[PDB]
Formats: sequence, structure tokens, C-alpha cells
Amino acid sequence: MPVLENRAAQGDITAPGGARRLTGDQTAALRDSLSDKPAKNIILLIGDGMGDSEITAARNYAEGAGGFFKGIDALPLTGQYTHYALNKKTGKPDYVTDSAASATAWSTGVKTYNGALGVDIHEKDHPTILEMAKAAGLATGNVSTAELQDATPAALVAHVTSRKCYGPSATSEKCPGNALEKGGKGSITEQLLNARADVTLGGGAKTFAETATAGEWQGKTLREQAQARGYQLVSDAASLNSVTEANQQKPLLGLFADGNMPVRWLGPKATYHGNIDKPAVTCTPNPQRNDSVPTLAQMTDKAIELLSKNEKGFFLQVEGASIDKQDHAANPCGQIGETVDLDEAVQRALEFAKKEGNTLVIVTADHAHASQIVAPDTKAPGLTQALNTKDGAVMVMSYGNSEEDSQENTGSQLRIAAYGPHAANVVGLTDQTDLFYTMKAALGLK
Amino acid sequence: MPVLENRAAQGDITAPGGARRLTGDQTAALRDSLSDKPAKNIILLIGDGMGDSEITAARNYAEGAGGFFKGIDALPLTGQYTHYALNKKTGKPDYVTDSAASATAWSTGVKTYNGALGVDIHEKDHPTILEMAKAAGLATGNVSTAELQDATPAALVAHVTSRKCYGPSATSEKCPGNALEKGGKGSITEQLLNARADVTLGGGAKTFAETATAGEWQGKTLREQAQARGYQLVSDAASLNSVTEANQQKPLLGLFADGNMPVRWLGPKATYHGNIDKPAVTCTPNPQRNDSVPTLAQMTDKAIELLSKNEKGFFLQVEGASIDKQDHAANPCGQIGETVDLDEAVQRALEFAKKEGNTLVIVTADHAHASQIVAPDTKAPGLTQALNTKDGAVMVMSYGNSEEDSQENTGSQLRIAAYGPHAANVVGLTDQTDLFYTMKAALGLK
Ligand SMILES: [Mg+2]
Ligand SMILES: [Mg+2]
Ligand SMILES: [Zn+2]
Ligand SMILES: [Zn+2]
Ligand SMILES: [Zn+2]
Ligand SMILES: [Zn+2]
Repeated sequence: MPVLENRAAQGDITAPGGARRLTGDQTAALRDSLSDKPAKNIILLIGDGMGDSEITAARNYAEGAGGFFKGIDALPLTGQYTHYALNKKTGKPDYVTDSAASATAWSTGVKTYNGALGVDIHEKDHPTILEMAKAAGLATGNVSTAELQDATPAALVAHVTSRKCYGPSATSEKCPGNALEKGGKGSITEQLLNARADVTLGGGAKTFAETATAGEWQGKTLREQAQARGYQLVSDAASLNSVTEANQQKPLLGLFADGNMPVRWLGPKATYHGNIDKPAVTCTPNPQRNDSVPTLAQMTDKAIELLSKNEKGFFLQVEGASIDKQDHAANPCGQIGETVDLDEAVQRALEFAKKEGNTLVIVTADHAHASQIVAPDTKAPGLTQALNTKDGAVMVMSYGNSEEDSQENTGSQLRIAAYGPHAANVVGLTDQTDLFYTMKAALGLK
Repeated sequence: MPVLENRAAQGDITAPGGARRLTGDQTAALRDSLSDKPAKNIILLIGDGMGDSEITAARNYAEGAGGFFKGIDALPLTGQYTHYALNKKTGKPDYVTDSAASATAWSTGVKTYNGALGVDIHEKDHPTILEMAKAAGLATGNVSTAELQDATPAALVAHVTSRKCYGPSATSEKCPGNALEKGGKGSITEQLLNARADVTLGGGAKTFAETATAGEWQGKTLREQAQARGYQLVSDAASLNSVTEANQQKPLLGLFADGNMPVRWLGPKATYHGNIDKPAVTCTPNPQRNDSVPTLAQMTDKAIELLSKNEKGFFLQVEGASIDKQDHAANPCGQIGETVDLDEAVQRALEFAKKEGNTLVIVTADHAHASQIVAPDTKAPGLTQALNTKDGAVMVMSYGNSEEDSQENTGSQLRIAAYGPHAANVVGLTDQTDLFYTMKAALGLK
């Protein structure tokens, strides 16, 4: 099963045929990409907010328009999927989802209202694909660059009526019915600790500082509870590399930042008429990113090494979290840098899957975002910025959907791509909930 | 070779698995969709400005979020393609193309600068897929709801340095090197009359009123020249249906409007804070659309009937033109109504192709546009409108990329889908210029 090795412009883009990405007929390669054999493992990579617009902007900047992302763009089976949410009150579609409702959709197979995690519009819990894999005896991993209580990773292990219920304090107040002391299952963090994935890596150390209001570990901080329940905690690259085993006996929990891990690139915020009134930007690497902080590609690779020791197989979800956040911040460089970061992780995943042979790799996003690529001379109502791309030309980016501080999500359907057994299921138009069924069936779970 | 019969939500969207669009594994069906056999015909459908955002918005409104476009969404092989143009001066990429540069790309295989038609950055002419099909003895048709001089249909038969050179007067001034009286090939309309496609249907009757400044029909109107060169002119649905033959001896030219044909639906324009300050809109059919004016599905059907009588096969390009135009006008109803209109034309194309068996059908857009689907409570800097959808819920649409009168094109990569032999070539990431090569090869042209 072939991954697309090179879809960059074949030559001189100004000459006939120079901008072609194809070198011959793809029929036979596509036939070789089709397999309904069972998937032993599944690696799901999510770029938060990574719509087709975000992937194009990032490719134009980092690789040039005729360039090619060796990870993101190399998946051969591609399609478009819908991710609308539901209005809790009426049960009707809500056309623009938030990250909580979308994550619940592919992780449980049931649509829900914006803000919910692991429950339907009736607030009923539904098992997640991770809980299910684990019950079947597979190793499971949840990796992200955001706080681990954030919507995307949390949806795999928590069931609460509001994404805001990070730890005990917030829960008692926002999710009283889930509050441990009110007999509920607990806050996002408490449920995370209970779920016990073999490998969990990300930010969000902060909430682990809270102390439980009830239960067996009442009085202890959630950090204390984790060590007590037998988790191996790590907080830096070095310690992370030191790990050799990760299992139910000694599950791994890496907390590399108080909040969200640091962004790869820095650049200024987009401004009103910024492509007109201001010079073009060249993004710059973040000096704080750090040698002590594992990159997404490093966290991905470690997770694969450890989960790979389970003969039954594994389920891994990897999230390039700050794409969405930088997009909300109307910060092109932060946004593009996080997409490039994600590409590196996709590469690692694809390299393993290619050699292992029974691994389904899927790359997609939870929903679309605000950023649009507009003409250089554009006079727009929102925030714009001109950037200097790898082509040595200027690309302008516009965030024009909000007058508030942060730019919002949008509802366009968007790319979904896959490689490996059962990837045919992402071709054509599908729904985000079909993703849950595709993964459950490929792994043969019940 | 199966078309996707139904990918609408299979059930109750609020229940587990109710929003699924799939009912089982797709591997086998995709294997049956793969064929490298030669294509006898090719039908290319272009929705101008119909990016993934435009398709989602129109689907949500007309069919409901969990709905399905029986034409547009029924193509089984899907991918995403890039359509960047080139800076004429530097030869570097220009990330946001206009319609002329994009149409030239798929129609000739060479990238060009914004505003060019059928020429490269050096202003050299390159033969189009239509000129090539005709030279090989295939029948050819060019159908559009815009003026026939507009960029999309023009690119198939004209080679001029500026898309503004509609007829003799504009040409003599804007494209002096092309002006007939200066020894050039002539204006867009004069070149259209020389290319002599078997079937050409659209608007733009107005420019045909100009008179040639030189040549054999000097002094006559372009309308008179057409009749004198033996074209069968028709101007209404009835005369169009009367046609029984269309060929080189008696080629058909239908001019159904002075300018662009009438839009399908009416609705007011989006406005600043329109989703807040104003009630939701329900689109209404346009009384002027007329029983005397053929619809895009009608023109497509008549064109297929006529071109089908050529044993060698045919090439037909069909354009749903006002999607782009209404999008530029910040008019949701006009925009969605043209997308629905195009779906009807895609249905007729697919019905024929499904029974004929050697027809490649491709549906895509020249570039992306401005509209974004945003939360209902959005307070945006641009123009917004709330719409009442088929789901009985409200969808809000934002045009936030221009302070000028018209909203602009954007540069995201966007969906391309196909059905038939050689459709595999649109899967994964490709470039718009690859489409010229895919069609040339599928048809076996030289
Ligand atoms: Mg996230
Ligand atoms: Mg057009
Ligand atoms: Zn999100
Ligand atoms: Zn988001
Ligand atoms: Zn266009
Ligand atoms: Zn356009």
C-alpha cells in the first residue's frame, strides 16, 4: 500500500505541464490502496480548526504553492465530511459546531450540542472509541499539545455536560450533576485519571493541582491521586525518553506545561488593513519552544514505540491543538507553525504504518475556521496580514468573521484523508459520526 | 460503475448512528469505481466560485444538514486541487486566481496571469481541450448561464491578453495586439465564432450586436456574421427544443439573454449585522426566471442529445455561472439557488453517463469564494444574513473579505469529484493544470 511520495509541481510552473502534480495515471496505484482486511492499529491525527483553507495557507507559506507536505498531503484516499452539531433544545441541526460537540461525534458516533463531552442531547453518556478499545484489550494513547482537559483529548475519556468542567472546582459549579461530591462521575480530570489510557501526553498540569472534594483521594491533589493510582508522571523530554514501558500496571502521564504547550513560531497579530499599512511578515521560531519540551512529532513517536509493544494492537489519537487557537487569535504565524508541526507528526505516523502494514492512519480536523487567503491588495473589514512565503512572494490572510476578540469557527465541510486498511471509508461525502463507525469496524470492536 | 445513491443521514440525527451517511464498508464499491479504460466522452461541470463552503451552505439550506445533493454529492471519487495563478511580471505564484487564469489552466494545461485567456505569461497562445477535441474529430459543446464572453466559457475558444476584450470595441482598446483590424485573431466573440464548437448555449446576445471592424464580415454585426457562417441561432426554450441536429455544417448558437441568464431565486443582500438586526430570510423563486428560458439542466440535456449523435464522442463543458456572481454580490439566495441549479445539471449528466458507460464526468470549481457559514449570534465586521433552512432552523452566512462593493475570491484548495473511466486521477492532491492532462489522456487526444 503506497503513500503519495511526491505531489509537488513537477517542474517549471510557468511552462506547459510544469505545475502538474501527477506524473501518470493513478488507477492502478489507487487499486493498490484498497483493502478491507482488518486494521490492527489506528492512529487518528486531528488538526484543530484545520480546514482546507488552513492547509493551503500553511502549504503556500512553508512549501510554496507548488510544494507538498510530506505528511498531510501524502494520504492517498481523500474525501470531505460534515460536522454540524444539534441545538440542545430543539434537536435541530446547529450548523457551526464547537470542538466539544465535534470530538464527541467521532469519538462516540452520536451527534450532540455545542459544549457537551461524551453525552447526547439528553445528557446520556455513550462509550468512546478509546473506552471501547481498552475494553477489548488494545493499548490506547491520547496525545495533544493543548491542556489535557481541553475538548479534543478530553472527549476520549470524559462525559460531562459542559467542556468547562476541567477539575473539581469548575465541575461543582458548572457540572453539578457530574460533581464527585454530588455523586457524579467527576470533573474532566478525575474521569481522565479513571479512564487509564496507557499513554496520555500533553499540557494542563495546572488543574492537576486541585484537590478532590470527595472519594478515596479526597484531600489529595489530582497529581497525588495519579502517583497513588500508579501512573508514571514525566514532565520533560528527557524523562519522556527515559520511559520504556507503558501499561495498565504503570500507565504513563506526561504533563509538559501548566496550560497549552508552547507554539512553534511567533509573529504579530493580524490588524485592520495590516496588508496595506504594514510590511510583510516572516515568521520566527519561538525561543521558548524548548529543548526540554518534546515536540508533537516526538510525543507521537514515543507513544507509538510504547503502544506498539501490545500484541493485540492499539488506538492512538494525536492532536495538533494550537492551529485552532492561533486561528482564533488572528495570528497567521502561530497558526501556520502549528500545521507544519502537525505535518511532522503525520510523517512519523505514516512511516510506522507503511512498514507495519495493518495500521489505518486518518488525518482530519474537528471543524473549519476563519482564515481566508485573499488578494494582496484587498481592503477588508477585518484583520489582515501580508506574509513572505517560501516562493519569495507575498500571501495575504484575512480573519473577517468576528468583531469580538477571537475569530470564530465556520461550518464548511472539509478534507478527511486516510491510508491503510478500510481507508476507502473516508472517500466521497461522509459524516463525522461515520468516522466512529469506520474506526470501530476496522478494529473489529464490538 | 456505481454512483453514490444516497449519502444522506441514514436516520434520526439525534440518536446513536442516526447521522451516518454510510451503511456499510465502501472498499468493494470503490474497487468497482476504478477503470483505466478510455473515455469516449467527457462532461466537465464547473460551479464558478463553488468551493466546499458554497456546497455546504447550499446543502444545509436546500436539503438540510443531513441531506444529500443527488448530483453534486453523488460522485464517488473525490480530491482537493490547487488553483494558484502567476504574477505576470515575476512568474511567481499569485495565490488567489481570477476566473480567466483558472479556466485557462484546466483548459490548456499551463498556468497564466490573472485576466489572461488562452495565453501564458509571455502571451503565447496554447491550444485548448476544446480545440484539440474538435481537431480529433469529436463533437464539442460549451454551455453556461453567464454571457458567452465571460471568462469560463471564453477560455475554451478565445486567446486574448485580457478577459475584458468581449467584442470589437473593447478589443481595439484593451487588446490592441488581438484587434482584428490590427492583424490580430480578433475579440472574444469573433474567436468564438471562428472556433465553431458544435453546440454553444448561454447569454451574451448583446456583444453580438457589434459590427466587425475588418475582415470578410466587416460592417456586419457579429449576429449577421453568425448567420452568414451558417450557425443556427435560437433564443428561447422552444426554438432550442426544435433543434434536431448540431454539427460543423450547421453548428448551434443559443443566445438566451442580453447579458447573464436570470438567477433562480431572489432574496435580499446581506448587510452589516443583518443576522442581528433583521429577520431570517426564506428564498423565493424568481418570477423572471421564465418558461421561455431554458434552465441549465435543460441546456445540458439538449446538448448531450445533440453531441451524442457523433460516433467519435464528445467533450462538453457546462458552467453554473452565477454562483460566483451572487457570492460577489453578498446575496445568499442568488448564490444557493445557482448551486441547486447546477446540481440539477449534474444529475442529468450522471444519468447519461451511468447508462452510456464510457463517459467521464467531473464536477469542480475554478476557485473558492467569500461566503462562510458562522454561528447565529455572530457579530461580524462584514455583511451577514440569517436564513431559514429546510431543517426549520437558522443558518447565518458572512461575506467578510471586502470593504468594496463586491466580495472577493479566496485561495483555498477545494473539492474536485469525478465518475467514470480515469476518475481516479482526481483523488488526493492535484493541481488544476493536471485536469487538462487527465482529460486529454482519458480522451486519448494527442
Ligand atoms: Mg482542540
Ligand atoms: Mg464563470
Ligand atoms: Zn476545534
Ligand atoms: Zn475551534
Ligand atoms: Zn470564477
Ligand atoms: Zn470568481
